Amino acid sequence: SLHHSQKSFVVSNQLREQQGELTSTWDLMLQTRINLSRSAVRMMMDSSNQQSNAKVELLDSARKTLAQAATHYKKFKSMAPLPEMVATSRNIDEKYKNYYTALTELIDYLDYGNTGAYFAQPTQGMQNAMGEAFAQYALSSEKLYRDIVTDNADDYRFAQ
Amino acid sequence: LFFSSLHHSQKSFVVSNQLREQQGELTSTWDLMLQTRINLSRSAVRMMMDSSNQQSNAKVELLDSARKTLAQAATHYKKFKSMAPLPEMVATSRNIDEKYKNYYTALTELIDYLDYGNTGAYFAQPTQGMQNAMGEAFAQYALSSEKLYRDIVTDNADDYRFAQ
Ligand SMILES: N[C@@H](CC(=O)O)C(=O)O
Repeated sequence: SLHHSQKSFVVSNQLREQQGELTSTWDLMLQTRINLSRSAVRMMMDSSNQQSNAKVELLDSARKTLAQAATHYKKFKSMAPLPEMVATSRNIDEKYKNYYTALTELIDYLDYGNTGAYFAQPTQGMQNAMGEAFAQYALSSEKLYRDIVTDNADDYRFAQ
Repeated sequence: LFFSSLHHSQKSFVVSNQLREQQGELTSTWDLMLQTRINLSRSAVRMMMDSSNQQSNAKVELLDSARKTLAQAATHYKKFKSMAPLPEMVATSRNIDEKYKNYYTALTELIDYLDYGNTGAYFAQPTQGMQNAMGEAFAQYALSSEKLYRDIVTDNADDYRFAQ
């Protein structure tokens, strides 16, 4: 009961910050995928094309976005989930790790000139599974957020 | 009212909630623009392949998927625009608009090039810089939004009025 307003401001700030860190992680993972495909385009070009020499710079740019993604994901993990958010957090964890590993595999395939393995990987499915996990998380987070900011949440939900 | 601790007036909740919904619809827009870029690049690389490579057969399906995701991006962006800005957000919203139209148009031109396999025109477009600019505008909008949101919820009069 005591200090309810202050606890509501801190928890609502946390839920927004957690969503923001997941947003950053998703966008950087998509950017990784983009940079990988740009590197693959250079590898498929003939040498005479000015843009073909950039294959390594482009693959390094994918490694950079992927590390940035993982940094934001770490930041997300640094904010303790609220009780009703635990399961959807753990679902993100599972799907994130799968997609992260997929992307690291794609980097390795291009680094070794294995363009066939690169195109064969079912990357889209892994992305879509993480996207679905993000959507479930967002639904849960928004239900909690609406209850907190409208004084319709019992104390147990705020880890009070 | 008391409506709630954070929003003494339920009108404050309307305003603050708008702000969040606007962010949400811009986040969606950006997501789907990036998905469009992915689908385009995955199409374009397959247009560089030999016909005999079985991986080339998806090039059209992927370009169709770009068209789908770009349409969805534009739907979200219209939703964003449908929500009246607060006056403190007008400037950053106009900045988003500038960068969004630049990148959107770029993506539509890429779809048009790939439609007949014009990989040269696709490559020559300086797409990355337009994407990067949109991403920076998005970041800036998000910073501004969050700061304003905190101002509203901690100000607590009732009080904030949408721009006309
Ligand atoms: N499998 C990779 C490369 C591709 O198929 O173009 C991806 O989906 O990003």
